[PDB]
Amino acid sequence: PVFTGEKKVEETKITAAIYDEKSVEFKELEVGELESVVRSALALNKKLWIDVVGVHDESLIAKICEFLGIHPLAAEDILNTAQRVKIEDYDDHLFLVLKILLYNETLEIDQLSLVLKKNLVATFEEREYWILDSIRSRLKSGGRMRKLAGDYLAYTILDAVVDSYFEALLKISDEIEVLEDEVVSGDSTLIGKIHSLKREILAFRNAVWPLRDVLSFFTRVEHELIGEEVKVYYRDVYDHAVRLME
Amino acid sequence: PVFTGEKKVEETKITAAIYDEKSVEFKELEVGELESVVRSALALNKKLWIDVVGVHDESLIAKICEFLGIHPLAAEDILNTAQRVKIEDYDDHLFLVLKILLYNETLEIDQLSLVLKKNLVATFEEREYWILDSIRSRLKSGGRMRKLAGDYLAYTILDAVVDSYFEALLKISDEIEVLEDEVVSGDSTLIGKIHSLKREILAFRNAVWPLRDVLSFFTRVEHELIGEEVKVYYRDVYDHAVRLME
Ligand SMILES: [Co+2]
Ligand SMILES: [Co+2]
Repeated sequence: PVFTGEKKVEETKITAAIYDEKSVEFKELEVGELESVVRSALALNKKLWIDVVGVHDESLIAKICEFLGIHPLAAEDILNTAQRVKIEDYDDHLFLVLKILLYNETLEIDQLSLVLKKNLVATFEEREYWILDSIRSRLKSGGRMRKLAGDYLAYTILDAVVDSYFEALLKISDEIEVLEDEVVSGDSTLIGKIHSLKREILAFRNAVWPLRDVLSFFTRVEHELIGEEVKVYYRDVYDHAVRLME
Repeated sequence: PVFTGEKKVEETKITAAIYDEKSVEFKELEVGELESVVRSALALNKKLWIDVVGVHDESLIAKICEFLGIHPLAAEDILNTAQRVKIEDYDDHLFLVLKILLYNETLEIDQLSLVLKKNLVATFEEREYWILDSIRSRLKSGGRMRKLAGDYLAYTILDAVVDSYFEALLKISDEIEVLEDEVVSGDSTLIGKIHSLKREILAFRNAVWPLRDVLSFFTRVEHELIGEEVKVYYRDVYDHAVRLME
């Protein structure tokens, strides 16, 4: 359990929410400590979102994983802030590593680990003041949030995260437009090579971007057309594809 | 059955190969016409690779699909050269649209449809002189090519295609390096904004690139953790993700 890449200037703060159907209840006691979660937090009759807001303490989380049944191999990845975006079947929990794009003057990239077990969602954040603000607010209102399992919650987070990527992409395009300009507008209009290249990159994107998605079908879909022997081979092209854009 | 985007300067030429285990046989009669395939080509005891090398004729292929049991919806996509890279379960055949990157002076993008049914591989190419050259050569040699089903063949093609993407990516990087230079070396070294941006784009790539892959797990993997009711929601983030880079 080793941690690299300091990014908080604060100490860890666990916080958990409990919701029981459309019923107006949303009990969210911040009093999780480590012992204040393994025992007192059980009650296998309620919906729980454990929310960890500090990942510097390699001791705390290593045990927090133990106390939630989060496989070791995931736990070290939760600590490696520079992990690739992935998903893993564990198989009593789904573990995924995401990335958050923070335009704090310079673009900053934070990590957001997410864990889903049977009626249990464990998120792991670098900082706070996130986009999870409304995920609290949606748990505040008597909606489809409370009525539905952890699976729906995990979804809502992914939906919030993915929304913010349209923000970044928008800002990034302005930047290109602004740089492309002062290059071209920079009297050196003898450069229509920018757009020859621009089309080469986007042609590559369209070619290779959906590709990892295509190859992973053979890798994790039961089908009478791919024999359980040729799976080896498919996983390998998939690997080659993964590395293309790494 | 409508076709757009002319790119051949030649007429359609069907060609089929037949291989029966490690046995030194590799019967590949070009005499497929349309009637010379529906009937004579049956023999449900052999391994068949139908190889179509022209996609301009919306009449020919529409019936070629019929004669291979290739769903209509796929067949129109086989004709739409400007389709996105995709895969579909049909479910007696897998249908995928790929893209081939051809550095013929200017980068050129061709389409390569692929269809896999039970012991049957149907490819659909824009031009010839492809990378399929060795796929013939591998069928020529008494290897694991012949011994194994269509699933393995479909794989070998994907492996050849994916290999060629490392070629493009290599050439594209030179182009960037060369343009980045004559921009910077273009006396306007007052531009370290290139690398501020370069890191913003690559940070986006690392964030969003593996993402479509991550979201598609929930979409097409049977799992006791995602209920068969919340699938709707997941498919939707997936859709949002698909559009990000489209
Ligand atoms: Co390999
Ligand atoms: Co939507």
